[PDB]
Amino acid sequence: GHSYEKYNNWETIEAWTKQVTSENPDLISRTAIGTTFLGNNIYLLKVGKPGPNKPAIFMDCGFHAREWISHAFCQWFVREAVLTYGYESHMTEFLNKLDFYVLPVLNIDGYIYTWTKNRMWRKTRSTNAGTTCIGTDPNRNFDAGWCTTGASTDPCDETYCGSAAESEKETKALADFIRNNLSSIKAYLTIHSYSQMILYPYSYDYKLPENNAELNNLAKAAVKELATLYGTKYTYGPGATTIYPAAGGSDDWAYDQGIKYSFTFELRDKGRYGFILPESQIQATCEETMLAIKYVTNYVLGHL
Ligand SMILES: [Zn+2]
Ligand SMILES: [Zn+2]
Ligand SMILES: [Zn+2]
Ligand SMILES: [Zn+2]
Ligand SMILES: [Zn+2]
Ligand SMILES: [Zn+2]
Ligand SMILES: [Zn+2]
Repeated sequence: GHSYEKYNNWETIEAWTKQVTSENPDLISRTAIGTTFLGNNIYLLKVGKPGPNKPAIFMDCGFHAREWISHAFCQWFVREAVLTYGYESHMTEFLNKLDFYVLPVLNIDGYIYTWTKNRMWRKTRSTNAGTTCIGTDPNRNFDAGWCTTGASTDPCDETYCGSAAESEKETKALADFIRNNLSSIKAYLTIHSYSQMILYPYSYDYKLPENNAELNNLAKAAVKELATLYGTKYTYGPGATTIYPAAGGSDDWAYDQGIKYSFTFELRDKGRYGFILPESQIQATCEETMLAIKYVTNYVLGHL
Protein backbone atom coordinates (compact mmCIF):
# COMPACT_ATOMS: atom_id res chain seq x y z
CA GLY A 1 0.00 0.00 0.00
CA HIS A 2 2.74 2.49 -1.02
CA SER A 3 1.96 6.17 -1.86
CA TYR A 4 4.41 8.97 -2.86
CA GLU A 5 2.18 11.41 -0.92
CA LYS A 6 2.40 9.63 2.46
CA TYR A 7 5.16 8.36 4.74
CA ASN A 8 5.75 4.67 4.05
CA ASN A 9 7.11 2.16 6.54
CA TRP A 10 10.27 0.19 5.81
CA GLU A 11 8.41 -2.94 4.71
CA THR A 12 6.54 -0.74 2.16
CA ILE A 13 9.59 1.18 0.91
CA GLU A 14 11.59 -2.05 0.58
CA ALA A 15 8.76 -3.62 -1.51
CA TRP A 16 8.60 -0.34 -3.50
CA THR A 17 12.33 -0.63 -4.35
CA LYS A 18 11.64 -4.04 -5.88
CA GLN A 19 8.47 -3.03 -7.71
CA VAL A 20 9.72 0.29 -9.10
CA THR A 21 12.76 -1.58 -10.50
CA SER A 22 10.54 -4.29 -12.03
CA GLU A 23 8.19 -1.68 -13.50
CA ASN A 24 11.04 0.39 -15.12
CA PRO A 25 13.70 -2.11 -16.19
CA ASP A 26 15.18 0.20 -18.84
CA LEU A 27 15.78 2.92 -16.34
CA ILE A 28 16.29 1.31 -12.93
CA SER A 29 18.46 -1.41 -11.40
CA ARG A 30 18.63 -2.38 -7.70
CA THR A 31 21.48 -3.72 -5.60
CA ALA A 32 22.22 -4.04 -1.86
CA ILE A 33 25.45 -2.32 -0.76
CA GLY A 34 25.59 -3.96 2.67
CA THR A 35 23.47 -4.79 5.67
CA THR A 36 22.53 -2.82 8.71
CA PHE A 37 23.39 -3.60 12.38
CA LEU A 38 20.12 -5.61 12.55
CA GLY A 39 20.81 -7.30 9.20
CA ASN A 40 18.48 -5.39 6.87
CA ASN A 41 19.63 -5.00 3.24
CA ILE A 42 20.69 -1.47 2.43
CA TYR A 43 19.17 -1.04 -1.05
CA LEU A 44 20.48 1.25 -3.72
CA LEU A 45 18.72 2.16 -6.99
CA LYS A 46 20.73 3.06 -10.08
CA VAL A 47 18.45 5.35 -12.10
CA GLY A 48 19.51 6.14 -15.72
CA LYS A 49 19.39 4.86 -19.31
CA PRO A 50 22.38 2.48 -19.84
CA GLY A 51 25.31 3.93 -21.75
CA PRO A 52 29.12 3.93 -21.90
CA ASN A 53 31.34 5.76 -19.47
CA LYS A 54 28.54 7.68 -17.81
CA PRO A 55 29.31 10.05 -14.96
CA ALA A 56 27.15 9.65 -11.81
CA ILE A 57 25.51 11.69 -9.07
CA PHE A 58 25.01 10.02 -5.74
CA MET A 59 22.06 10.90 -3.49
CA ASP A 60 21.05 9.44 -0.12
CA CYS A 61 18.20 9.99 2.24
CA GLY A 62 17.26 8.88 5.71
CA PHE A 63 20.62 9.18 7.52
CA HIS A 64 18.52 10.37 10.53
CA ALA A 65 15.55 8.15 11.46
CA ARG A 66 13.05 10.84 12.41
CA GLU A 67 13.55 13.05 9.33
CA TRP A 68 10.70 11.34 7.39
CA ILE A 69 10.45 14.00 4.68
CA SER A 70 14.00 13.01 3.59
CA HIS A 71 12.97 9.37 2.94
CA ALA A 72 9.84 10.66 1.15
CA PHE A 73 12.04 12.83 -1.08
CA CYS A 74 14.29 10.10 -2.44
CA GLN A 75 11.12 8.16 -3.41
CA TRP A 76 9.69 11.36 -5.08
CA PHE A 77 12.90 11.80 -7.06
CA VAL A 78 12.55 8.30 -8.47
CA ARG A 79 8.82 9.01 -9.12
CA GLU A 80 9.77 12.11 -11.24
CA ALA A 81 12.49 10.37 -13.18
CA VAL A 82 10.24 7.56 -14.34
CA LEU A 83 7.20 9.72 -14.85
CA THR A 84 8.84 12.53 -16.81
CA TYR A 85 11.49 10.62 -18.84
CA GLY A 86 10.75 11.34 -22.55
CA TYR A 87 8.50 14.35 -21.77
CA GLU A 88 10.62 16.86 -19.91
CA SER A 89 13.77 17.71 -21.91
CA HIS A 90 16.05 18.26 -18.92
CA MET A 91 15.23 15.10 -16.86
CA THR A 92 15.43 13.05 -20.11
CA GLU A 93 18.88 14.48 -20.90
CA PHE A 94 20.00 13.84 -17.32
CA LEU A 95 18.99 10.18 -17.34
CA ASN A 96 20.48 9.63 -20.84
CA LYS A 97 23.83 11.13 -19.96
CA LEU A 98 24.34 10.40 -16.26
CA ASP A 99 23.36 7.75 -13.70
CA PHE A 100 21.81 8.67 -10.32
CA TYR A 101 22.60 6.31 -7.45
CA VAL A 102 19.70 6.82 -5.10
CA LEU A 103 19.88 5.35 -1.65
CA PRO A 104 16.39 5.69 -0.25
CA VAL A 105 17.08 4.91 3.37
CA LEU A 106 20.51 4.57 4.92
CA ASN A 107 19.53 4.15 8.58
CA ILE A 108 16.81 1.52 8.12
CA ASP A 109 17.04 0.15 11.68
CA GLY A 110 16.51 3.67 13.16
CA TYR A 111 13.70 4.24 10.65
CA ILE A 112 11.88 1.04 11.72
CA TYR A 113 12.31 2.13 15.35
CA THR A 114 10.66 5.57 14.65
CA TRP A 115 7.59 3.61 13.33
CA THR A 116 7.46 1.03 16.16
CA LYS A 117 8.71 2.65 19.38
CA ASN A 118 9.89 6.29 19.24
CA ARG A 119 9.01 8.76 16.49
CA MET A 120 11.80 11.14 17.39
CA TRP A 121 14.69 8.66 17.31
CA ARG A 122 17.75 9.97 15.33
CA LYS A 123 20.73 7.64 15.50
CA THR A 124 21.39 4.05 14.40
CA ARG A 125 20.27 1.15 16.62
CA SER A 126 23.66 -0.46 17.29
CA THR A 127 24.96 -1.13 20.82
CA ASN A 128 27.81 0.65 22.60
CA ALA A 129 30.50 -0.87 24.89
CA GLY A 130 30.08 -0.06 28.54
CA THR A 131 26.54 1.31 28.53
CA THR A 132 23.02 0.33 27.61
CA CYS A 133 22.54 3.49 25.58
CA ILE A 134 21.88 2.80 21.91
CA GLY A 135 23.08 4.17 18.67
CA THR A 136 25.59 6.30 16.79
CA ASP A 137 24.90 9.46 14.78
CA PRO A 138 25.72 8.38 11.23
CA ASN A 139 26.43 11.94 10.19
CA ARG A 140 29.07 12.20 12.82
CA ASN A 141 30.58 8.75 11.91
CA PHE A 142 32.60 9.63 8.77
CA ASP A 143 36.32 10.12 8.61
CA ALA A 144 36.27 13.96 8.38
CA GLY A 145 37.64 15.77 11.35
CA TRP A 146 36.21 12.67 13.11
CA CYS A 147 34.82 13.36 16.62
CA THR A 148 36.35 16.79 17.03
CA THR A 149 33.67 19.47 17.11
CA GLY A 150 29.89 19.43 17.21
CA ALA A 151 30.02 15.64 17.89
CA SER A 152 29.78 13.96 21.30
CA THR A 153 32.01 11.32 22.82
CA ASP A 154 29.15 10.11 25.06
CA PRO A 155 27.28 7.12 23.53
CA CYS A 156 24.12 8.38 25.33
CA ASP A 157 24.11 11.63 23.32
CA GLU A 158 22.21 12.36 20.07
CA THR A 159 25.43 13.43 18.16
CA TYR A 160 27.58 10.52 19.42
CA CYS A 161 30.44 10.04 16.91
CA GLY A 162 30.70 6.25 17.48
CA SER A 163 33.65 4.17 18.57
CA ALA A 164 35.76 4.92 15.43
CA ALA A 165 35.15 6.50 12.09
CA GLU A 166 33.02 4.10 10.01
CA SER A 167 32.27 1.95 13.10
CA GLU A 168 28.66 1.61 11.87
CA LYS A 169 27.86 -1.08 9.31
CA GLU A 170 25.78 1.48 7.39
CA THR A 171 28.41 4.23 7.07
CA LYS A 172 31.09 1.69 6.22
CA ALA A 173 28.82 0.38 3.40
CA LEU A 174 28.17 3.88 2.01
CA ALA A 175 31.85 4.94 2.25
CA ASP A 176 32.92 1.63 0.62
CA PHE A 177 30.44 2.13 -2.24
CA ILE A 178 31.63 5.68 -2.89
CA ARG A 179 35.34 4.67 -2.72
CA ASN A 180 34.70 1.80 -5.12
CA ASN A 181 32.93 4.15 -7.60
CA LEU A 182 34.97 7.31 -7.09
CA SER A 183 36.10 7.70 -10.72
CA SER A 184 32.47 7.93 -11.88
CA ILE A 185 30.72 9.80 -9.05
CA LYS A 186 30.95 13.58 -9.73
CA ALA A 187 28.48 14.89 -7.16
CA TYR A 188 27.25 13.90 -3.76
CA LEU A 189 23.81 14.94 -2.34
CA THR A 190 22.55 14.05 1.08
CA ILE A 191 18.99 14.84 2.13
CA HIS A 192 18.03 15.80 5.72
CA SER A 193 15.45 17.95 7.51
CA TYR A 194 14.67 20.41 8.87
CA SER A 195 15.50 24.14 8.54
CA GLN A 196 15.49 25.04 4.74
CA MET A 197 19.14 25.10 3.95
CA ILE A 198 21.60 24.07 1.20
CA LEU A 199 24.96 23.46 2.84
CA TYR A 200 28.33 22.62 1.41
CA PRO A 201 31.83 21.93 2.99
CA TYR A 202 33.15 22.45 5.46
CA SER A 203 31.40 21.60 8.69
CA TYR A 204 34.28 19.90 10.59
CA ASP A 205 36.44 23.09 10.80
CA TYR A 206 36.06 26.73 9.88
CA LYS A 207 37.79 26.31 6.54
CA LEU A 208 36.69 26.63 2.92
CA PRO A 209 36.86 24.39 -0.08
CA GLU A 210 39.20 25.19 -2.98
CA ASN A 211 36.12 25.87 -5.15
CA ASN A 212 34.15 27.88 -2.56
CA ALA A 213 33.15 30.59 -5.04
CA GLU A 214 31.81 27.98 -7.48
CA LEU A 215 29.82 26.23 -4.71
CA ASN A 216 28.54 29.39 -3.20
CA ASN A 217 27.25 30.56 -6.61
CA LEU A 218 25.70 27.23 -7.34
CA ALA A 219 23.94 26.97 -3.85
CA LYS A 220 22.68 30.61 -4.37
CA ALA A 221 21.16 29.90 -7.74
CA ALA A 222 19.70 26.51 -6.50
CA VAL A 223 17.96 28.29 -3.56
CA LYS A 224 16.62 30.92 -6.02
CA GLU A 225 15.29 28.22 -8.28
CA LEU A 226 13.66 26.38 -5.35
CA ALA A 227 11.81 29.57 -4.28
CA THR A 228 10.29 30.09 -7.67
CA LEU A 229 7.64 27.49 -7.08
CA TYR A 230 6.05 28.41 -3.69
CA GLY A 231 8.30 31.23 -2.37
CA THR A 232 9.90 28.89 0.19
CA LYS A 233 13.01 30.54 1.66
CA TYR A 234 16.24 28.66 2.04
CA THR A 235 19.63 29.87 3.34
CA TYR A 236 22.92 28.42 2.06
CA GLY A 237 26.65 28.32 2.57
CA PRO A 238 29.50 26.39 4.21
CA GLY A 239 28.11 24.20 6.93
CA ALA A 240 30.18 25.39 9.89
CA THR A 241 28.90 29.01 9.62
CA THR A 242 25.54 28.34 7.98
CA ILE A 243 24.03 25.86 10.51
CA TYR A 244 26.86 24.92 13.08
CA PRO A 245 30.28 23.18 13.22
CA ALA A 246 29.82 19.39 13.06
CA ALA A 247 32.61 16.91 12.46
CA GLY A 248 32.30 13.48 10.78
CA GLY A 249 29.71 14.52 8.14
CA SER A 250 29.33 12.48 4.93
CA ASP A 251 29.36 15.56 2.66
CA ASP A 252 32.69 16.75 4.03
CA TRP A 253 34.13 13.25 3.73
CA ALA A 254 32.93 12.88 0.10
CA TYR A 255 34.38 16.29 -0.77
CA ASP A 256 37.77 15.24 0.80
CA GLN A 257 37.75 12.16 -1.54
CA GLY A 258 37.69 14.66 -4.51
CA ILE A 259 33.94 14.87 -5.16
CA LYS A 260 33.81 18.58 -5.99
CA TYR A 261 30.05 19.07 -5.79
CA SER A 262 29.03 17.95 -2.33
CA PHE A 263 25.81 19.29 -0.72
CA THR A 264 23.52 18.67 2.24
CA PHE A 265 19.86 19.65 1.83
CA GLU A 266 17.84 20.40 4.98
CA LEU A 267 14.23 20.45 3.80
CA ARG A 268 11.08 21.91 5.26
CA ASP A 269 10.09 23.35 7.61
CA LYS A 270 11.66 26.00 9.95
CA GLY A 271 10.31 24.57 13.12
CA ARG A 272 6.52 24.89 13.13
CA TYR A 273 6.19 21.10 12.66
CA GLY A 274 9.93 20.42 12.57
CA PHE A 275 10.48 16.61 12.11
CA ILE A 276 6.72 15.80 12.29
CA LEU A 277 6.07 17.65 8.98
CA PRO A 278 2.52 16.61 8.01
CA GLU A 279 1.87 14.38 5.03
CA SER A 280 -0.11 17.24 3.44
CA GLN A 281 3.22 19.00 2.83
CA ILE A 282 4.99 16.05 1.13
CA GLN A 283 4.01 17.06 -2.39
CA ALA A 284 4.90 20.79 -2.18
CA THR A 285 8.20 20.03 -0.33
CA CYS A 286 9.25 17.45 -2.89
CA GLU A 287 8.26 19.42 -5.99
CA GLU A 288 10.15 22.57 -4.95
CA THR A 289 13.19 20.51 -3.83
CA MET A 290 13.12 18.82 -7.32
CA LEU A 291 13.86 22.25 -8.81
CA ALA A 292 17.00 22.71 -6.77
CA ILE A 293 18.17 19.12 -7.37
CA LYS A 294 17.59 19.45 -11.16
CA TYR A 295 19.41 22.83 -11.08
CA VAL A 296 22.44 21.27 -9.43
CA THR A 297 22.28 18.22 -11.82
CA ASN A 298 22.16 20.56 -14.87
CA TYR A 299 25.18 22.46 -13.58
CA VAL A 300 27.22 19.31 -12.93
CA LEU A 301 26.40 17.99 -16.39
CA GLY A 302 27.36 21.30 -18.03
CA HIS A 303 30.69 21.51 -16.24
CA LEU A 304 32.26 18.01 -16.56
ZN1 LIG B 1 3.47 3.46 -5.02
ZN1 LIG C 1 3.12 -0.10 -9.42
ZN1 LIG D 1 13.30 -7.09 4.54
ZN1 LIG E 1 22.18 20.08 -22.97
ZN1 LIG F 1 19.56 14.96 9.60
ZN1 LIG G 1 18.64 18.37 10.20
ZN1 LIG H 1 6.31 16.93 -10.36
